[PDB]
Amino acid sequence: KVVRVGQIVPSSNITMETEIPALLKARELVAPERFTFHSSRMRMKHVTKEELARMDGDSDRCALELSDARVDVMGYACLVAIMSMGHGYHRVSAERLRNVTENNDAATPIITSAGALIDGIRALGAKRVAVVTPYMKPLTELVVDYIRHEGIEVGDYRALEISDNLAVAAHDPMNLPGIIASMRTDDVDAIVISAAVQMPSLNAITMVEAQTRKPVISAAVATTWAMLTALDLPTRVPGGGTLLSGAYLE
Amino acid sequence: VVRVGQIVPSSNITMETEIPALLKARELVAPERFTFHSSRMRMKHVTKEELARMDGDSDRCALELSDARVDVMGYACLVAIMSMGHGYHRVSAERLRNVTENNDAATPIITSAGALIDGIRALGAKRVAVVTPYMKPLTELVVDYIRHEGIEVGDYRALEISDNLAVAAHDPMNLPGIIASMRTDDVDAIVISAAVQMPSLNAITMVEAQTRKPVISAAVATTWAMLTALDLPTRVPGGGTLLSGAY
Amino acid sequence: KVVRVGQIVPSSNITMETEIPALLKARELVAPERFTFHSSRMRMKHVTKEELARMDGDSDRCALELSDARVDVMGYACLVAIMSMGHGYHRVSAERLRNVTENNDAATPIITSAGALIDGIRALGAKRVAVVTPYMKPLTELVVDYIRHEGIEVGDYRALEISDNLAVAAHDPMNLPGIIASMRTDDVDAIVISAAVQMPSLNAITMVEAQTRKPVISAAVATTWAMLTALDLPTRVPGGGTLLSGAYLE
Amino acid sequence: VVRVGQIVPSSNITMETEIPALLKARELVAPERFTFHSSRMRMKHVTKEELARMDGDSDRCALELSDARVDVMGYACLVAIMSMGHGYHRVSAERLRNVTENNDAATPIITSAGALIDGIRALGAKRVAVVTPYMKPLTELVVDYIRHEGIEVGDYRALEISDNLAVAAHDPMNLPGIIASMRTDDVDAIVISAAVQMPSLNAITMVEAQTRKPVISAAVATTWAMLTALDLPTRVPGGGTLLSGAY
Repeated sequence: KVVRVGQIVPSSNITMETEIPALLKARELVAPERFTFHSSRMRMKHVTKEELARMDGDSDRCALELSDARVDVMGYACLVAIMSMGHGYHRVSAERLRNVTENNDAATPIITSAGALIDGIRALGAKRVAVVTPYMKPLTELVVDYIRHEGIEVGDYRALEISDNLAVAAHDPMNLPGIIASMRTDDVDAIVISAAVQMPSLNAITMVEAQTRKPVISAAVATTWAMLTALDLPTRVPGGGTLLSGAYLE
Repeated sequence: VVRVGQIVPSSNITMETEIPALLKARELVAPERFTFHSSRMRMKHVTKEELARMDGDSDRCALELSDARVDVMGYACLVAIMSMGHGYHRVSAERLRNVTENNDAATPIITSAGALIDGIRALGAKRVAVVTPYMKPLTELVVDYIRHEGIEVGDYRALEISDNLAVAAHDPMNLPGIIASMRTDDVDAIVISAAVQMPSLNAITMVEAQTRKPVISAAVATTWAMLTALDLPTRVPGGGTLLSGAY
Repeated sequence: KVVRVGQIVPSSNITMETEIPALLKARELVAPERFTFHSSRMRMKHVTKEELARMDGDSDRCALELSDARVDVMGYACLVAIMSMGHGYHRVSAERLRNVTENNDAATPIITSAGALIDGIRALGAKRVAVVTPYMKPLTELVVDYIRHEGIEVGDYRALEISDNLAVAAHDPMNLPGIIASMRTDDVDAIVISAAVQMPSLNAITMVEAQTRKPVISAAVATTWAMLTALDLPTRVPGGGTLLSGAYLE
Repeated sequence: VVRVGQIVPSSNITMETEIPALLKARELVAPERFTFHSSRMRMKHVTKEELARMDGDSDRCALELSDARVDVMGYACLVAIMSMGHGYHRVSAERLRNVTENNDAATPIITSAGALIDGIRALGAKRVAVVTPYMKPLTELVVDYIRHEGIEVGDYRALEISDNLAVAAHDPMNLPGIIASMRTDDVDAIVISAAVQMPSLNAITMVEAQTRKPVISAAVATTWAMLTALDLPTRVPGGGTLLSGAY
């Protein structure tokens, strides 16, 4: 049984195409489904409001491109691009993209990273969250405010202020445990190790869970959780942290 | 980690299937690991006009993929290249490379058309039998292109499936039977699939056993050519003669 | 880089040869080392004191068999067989087996499941532990007393009382979360989901960690941790629970 | 889940390497998953006497593995079986099966000796070239055994390595060169390794490409024969002609 996964990714993004396949490859050790990966790109090189807004404009084209392949699920990878567009935009985006696929004769469940993160946090039953991002400070503020608007408290948060998206990919994930250690996490229900999909975090997730004893999620992890759930499949993925423990089928 | 870029028709699913499968197999025999990154050019129906329009979008795709500083790029659609005119695989690869260089990330560009020709030559094969999924006029162009490159063509078959997604649904286990119904004794190598879109991977060894001749597909040729472009050994289990390790 | 793993297993044991390769297969997704697996068998069909004592007598033969292959590490799989022989026997067994390999011209690091479990608990810094076993009650008592003797408190423990070793293999690991739920685990530092190496538990480990928010280990997990550490290799294994999070190189 | 039992000489490491590798490759093309379980019979030096003593321990191994209710058993050592006398692969398999039945767990028993002969026959090969790692007198016995089974032997080579663990250290990439120095034109198939202990897996496709003849090893034969004993399809990528899917 083969599942075709479609990914709408920023052109300069390399991490979504690394971590989502890594996770699902691990899942193949544990469950019979096999996965193939199919991408469409929307141009962005620098994570600024202007580039984000322009990139999102290519959204429809990308969904047309991937529904031409009759992909079984489609994930819009960039969390901040969705949240940058204003409150509740993750719903707008998902519904519009679904319509685009439906009118291309291949209705597909649509996941956005932004929506997946919110849904994953709710599935965990987490009420308060700590958040690490790689974004410039204003963008990070928007994200935190978006999460708060969705009824999820935000405690400590950190912004690495790296706008060059290729430089974001170059950030050492082994720095992340020390960053999280220097944040308050005792008053938090879950830790968002990366709100961004470009910043690698997968290889630090289990370490951080061990160190903090809190559930750790990332935009990438939440997205795969949401894709799996949208396909009515078990969500147990080795190395994917608490959300992918197998205990959560929300 | 090696970053592989894939420029694919929107309806193409088999390049993103067989190339990862091959490279995953390679990870078992060699230390390199691969990640895969795609950009799409829209096309549902494989006609002369649509192929030309889609190729016009090639450049955007190379731009998008070089934003991610990919280590190689493979252009999936064989017939698109061969449809544009004689020798076009060279012109395309050059123009696409220039795009990546102007985007501050010059990268080697492989077309499945060029890869098949180079693969055939690497095999030392002078004469070839070919299976395609294309409509008859288009496979006439493909055969003529191959012949223009100094490679003789014996028996060839066209499945005449213009619906590109439908091409990927063709059962690879049909391919040995198709080949068995063709003359292959006057041939040095068998092109089991001239199209990356038509799956053939699981049929390659069977056909090699049945015919006792080296068998290649556009998909294994592309894999071979991308590996060679990165100066990497080309031993891949289950990839047939071209990926023997021998070359 | 290939690592030859040797396993001394009860003849009727199937789970050690399932979970240790499963774990190390997952590790191959994350680290460059590749593993091959080589077993020697010591006969046992029923987990009784008499069968355990007889089985342990074949110990030297098994170590000779595996050192003929110049295995890079050697694990004695059966936890209860070691503990059944009296306090401190895990040290005796490891040193004797090492000597056997050394005199067979292939000195090998030796791990026992029993010793690995104790070392893994200490590596976690866990002081008090809850324990599930499949053994008959007297044998379970010995194990708990062995752990206590090693300076590790035992709170709640459960014994499934299944002595047919093939029946132990047939125990549904999805029963384990409910068993652990009906034990007190708030006053415990870590949960031993299986003290036995025959009872499957790997596929329930991450679920139980999510449900309890405590580190979960098994004899199988502790053994692979100990084998990896003995080979000076990182201990990050996807799906292997807290001990294999990558945070513990004791 | 399919439970595979392996009866191996203590110093044998390659059966537990190539059989898992092959079956892992199969998991990519077929739904079955495999676990591996071994029992050992002591032996360091491959001599007539030691082979006989080690074979005397076969029964214990079958007993130990049937305690775990394994779905098949493969006896690794080809020369041990062929050394005991003509037709011994049948006697051994039968005696070992009876052991498992008396242990309330009757299981199909494959010997690498029987598997190679059955594999050669399944290929339709009448005449064969053979490479062995054994000392000359022992490979004389092996060749004579094969000839007694109705399979002609052309060119054969003996590497004369009596240290069994050392056999596994022989570079498989030496094998194409060894074969290239042998006559293979008067042969229907090539036994690239008559010993499971001598690795050959990574050389199979290369030799098939170089010689244009089906290539089998005792290790792929054993894998083929165990799969057939469980009525499972025998398509395994990278396993050469016998594991083509064709048979």
